[PDB]
Amino acid sequence: QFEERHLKFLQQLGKGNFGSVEMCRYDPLQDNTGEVVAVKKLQHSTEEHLRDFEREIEILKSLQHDNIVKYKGVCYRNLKLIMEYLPYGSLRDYLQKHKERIDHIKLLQYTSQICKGMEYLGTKRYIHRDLATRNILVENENRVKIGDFGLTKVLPQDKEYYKVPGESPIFWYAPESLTESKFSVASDVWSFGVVLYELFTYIEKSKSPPAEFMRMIGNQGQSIVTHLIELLKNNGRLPRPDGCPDEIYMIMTECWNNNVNQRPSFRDLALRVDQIRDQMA
Amino acid sequence: QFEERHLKFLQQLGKGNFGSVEMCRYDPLQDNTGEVVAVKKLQHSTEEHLRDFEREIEILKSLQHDNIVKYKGVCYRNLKLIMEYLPYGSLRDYLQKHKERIDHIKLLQYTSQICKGMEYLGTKRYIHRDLATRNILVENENRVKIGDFGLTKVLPQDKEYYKVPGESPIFWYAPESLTESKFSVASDVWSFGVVLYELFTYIEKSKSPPAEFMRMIGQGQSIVTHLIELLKNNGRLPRPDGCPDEIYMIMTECWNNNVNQRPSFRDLALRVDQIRDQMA
Ligand SMILES: Cc1cnc(Nc2cnn(C)c2)nc1-c1cnn([C@H](CC#N)C2CCCC2)c1
Ligand SMILES: Cc1cnc(Nc2cnn(C)c2)nc1-c1cnn([C@H](CC#N)C2CCCC2)c1
Repeated sequence: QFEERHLKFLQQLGKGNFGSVEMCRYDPLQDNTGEVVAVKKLQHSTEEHLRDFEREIEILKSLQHDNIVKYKGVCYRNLKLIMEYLPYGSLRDYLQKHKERIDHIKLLQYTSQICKGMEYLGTKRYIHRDLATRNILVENENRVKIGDFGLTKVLPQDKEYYKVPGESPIFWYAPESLTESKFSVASDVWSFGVVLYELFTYIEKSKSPPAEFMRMIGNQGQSIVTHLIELLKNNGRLPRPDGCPDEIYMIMTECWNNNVNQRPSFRDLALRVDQIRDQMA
Repeated sequence: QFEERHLKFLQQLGKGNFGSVEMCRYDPLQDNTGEVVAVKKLQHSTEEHLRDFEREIEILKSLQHDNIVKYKGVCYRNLKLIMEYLPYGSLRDYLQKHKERIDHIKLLQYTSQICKGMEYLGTKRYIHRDLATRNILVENENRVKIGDFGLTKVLPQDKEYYKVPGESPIFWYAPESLTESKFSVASDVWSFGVVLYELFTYIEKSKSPPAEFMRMIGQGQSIVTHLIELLKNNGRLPRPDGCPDEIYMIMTECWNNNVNQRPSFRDLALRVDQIRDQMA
């Protein structure tokens, strides 16, 4: 599909999860005028990592949706995934930099697009396992997409969960992810609640999930994951962001229910968010 | 390393396993004087088949041994594996055509070189899974090599077997390959016994493994099912006419139901070399 000799490195866009994304120009005519693209590649490659990356590529190839980064092709352990280039970058850095120009209505537009991306994911029985503002990308002021599927897994044909590791974003994890490594649509719903908290805290570092959970845990001879599991069991939850509307915080608190089956659906979350936004406007 | 524009098709050498090998000349100076080579390519290309072929290429790249066809390079999915050209072709067809000029001593020379190729494979924790006279190639009257690695697999770091499956040469398969799809050095040893039977039957069609097993099978059920029952009951290929006792004894030990009672390729190498030395 894409040749390596025509792939012109421009700058580093993201790194992590044994992977990196690079802004490249595909210039097969050598004029400096080709199309800018995103190139994901493996770091510390292993046959195991390469197998996961091949599955990642196939997962994104099956996805066509306005709120999911667009698969373009592949370039032939030097395997590279080629995607569209979203110019405004991660929502996390975009919100942190443009917060003064972003009101609650815009946050709901972002939240609505994430839900619709997750609902679509639902229809293919895919679990993201990494839903966070750092894995969401800004295309334009009116459009966000989910931009990485490095931990995404296909549910088995006979189960509603996948059991899975390495370093993990424990402050976004559902109780049953922490204790039994069980990942489900309902675990993505719990993480979407943390994404809503991130958006309404405007990525303020003092208020970040790791900051708030660490203050609640205290400053023992035990692991942070151990303390966090106890805090979640005792109904320890992230606080209401300053000025967060009650209907939005109510949505967060329902996403963070200990019972998997009492968590809302992404379809219900879509509808609720769209209507709250309609009310505000 | 190799460009397609300089790859000149000459003749078809082999086809099978969703793959084909072609005799090509690499003529970059366009004089018809370049080096003749073997080019393997995929047929019914599937990303999965492409992934298997990429691993096959890497497997052959890691192999350098007198009794293993030489990796030369790759040509870019139209991804093509380039190997040396062995001019006398597959041992199966060579033996079938030259049997009147080939005595038991020569069969032992062929058998010895296969064992040494398989032992080398052993050292890399590779299992061939397709050991047969059709995957052996003749370079000269004194040298043979294993020529295809289309089904070859790297053992996991923590296990002595690999569990795998399309159309398969069931009449070369070990009981535990048929029943549980388990492949091992010991499964390659079982197949080596069938290769020894092929060589000593001089590839006579009336005596082929599929011929003999089919006569023994005689239904209601699948051939694979009958074959599993025949092997469980100690149904085995017969002694080739004229096959020395030591050679047949080597076959019967290779075809032990118990994986761990099968000889090693190092033991088989030594035994074959000495029997050839005794025959002079
Ligand atoms: C896929 C993609 C497409 N366009 C852009 N555009 C961009 C980025 N920065 N700017 C200024 C402009 N970025 C990415 C991109 C970078 N990182 N990611 C992953 C996280 C997410 N989503 C990382 C890759 C390594 C692991 C997670 C996606
Ligand atoms: C790799 C190779 C190198 N040189 C030659 N020389 C040759 C062949 N015929 N003659 C007259 C001369 N042949 C091959 C060759 C052809 N087929 N194979 C595989 C089976 C085996 N071993 C096939 C490939 C597709 C499925 C298995 C190797």
